[PDB]
Amino acid sequence: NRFTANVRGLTQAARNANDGISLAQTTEGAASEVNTHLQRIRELTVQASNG
Amino acid sequence: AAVINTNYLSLVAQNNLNKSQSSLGTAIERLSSGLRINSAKDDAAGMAIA
Amino acid sequence: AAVINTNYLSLVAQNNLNKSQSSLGTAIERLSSGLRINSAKDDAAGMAIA
Amino acid sequence: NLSSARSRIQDADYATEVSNMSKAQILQQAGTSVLAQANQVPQTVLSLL
Amino acid sequence: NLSSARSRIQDADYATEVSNMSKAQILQQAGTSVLAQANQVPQTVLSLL
Amino acid sequence: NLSSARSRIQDADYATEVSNMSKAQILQQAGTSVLAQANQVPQTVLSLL
Repeated sequence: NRFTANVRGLTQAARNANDGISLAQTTEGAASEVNTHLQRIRELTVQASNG
Repeated sequence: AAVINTNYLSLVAQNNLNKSQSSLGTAIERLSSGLRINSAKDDAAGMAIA
Repeated sequence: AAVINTNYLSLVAQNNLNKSQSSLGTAIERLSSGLRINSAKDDAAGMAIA
Repeated sequence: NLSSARSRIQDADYATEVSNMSKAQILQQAGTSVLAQANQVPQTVLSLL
Repeated sequence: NLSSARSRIQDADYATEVSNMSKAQILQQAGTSVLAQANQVPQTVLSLL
Repeated sequence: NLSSARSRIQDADYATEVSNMSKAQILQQAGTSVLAQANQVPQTVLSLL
């Protein structure tokens, strides 16, 4: 019974960890888009810094 | 794992193919028109200067 | 004992057979639909999140 | 990413579901057989009379 | 520009469509096989006699 | 469209039809077995004489 409880808990924990992986993936994708923006702002700032 | 309903790898491939196709489209438009700054969305200030 | 009116072993076998059949049924539904969480009685919060 | 999130919680893992089905079928045939042999258990009483 | 606008709405993206068709085919074949086993399930009842 | 409409009312859903055929076969074998066991019900009478 202890083993069954531990096994079910660990499988549910693996599911929770998969959810964490997916959450990190969404955050990572959003941050990548912010990065792609920041490159464009930097390039345009370099352009506009020309007098 | 062994899922059938949703294939994440297919979605990744489609998105990357879309990025490549967008780059190809911009390159083809630049070649055809001969103007790098066409459709001012590309380098908005450049088109004003031009 | 050597009683013939009732058979406890048959009843136990029937119960275990019913449990195995229920497991077979849920596995068959999960294969056929391809969705682990259908018929919300399994993982009620899972279907809400999905 | 959200579709992957949904897959992680909604889609079925065929690798384990098929094994569960196979074990269920094995248990089903075993249960039918053992239920039969349990049904011939009282016939041994119907030997002495 | 209006032809492009019609494209963004009307016509279909083959990259998604081919993948959807493949997934549907896999699902249909899996469903046929599991239905065969489902109709095989009550056969175990016709074992004890 | 009319061919599809005729299909909706005329042709047979082979999934359901095969399920019904398998079920009917199970009922046939079960019926002949239970009838066989029903035939020796009076044989118990042909013990005391």
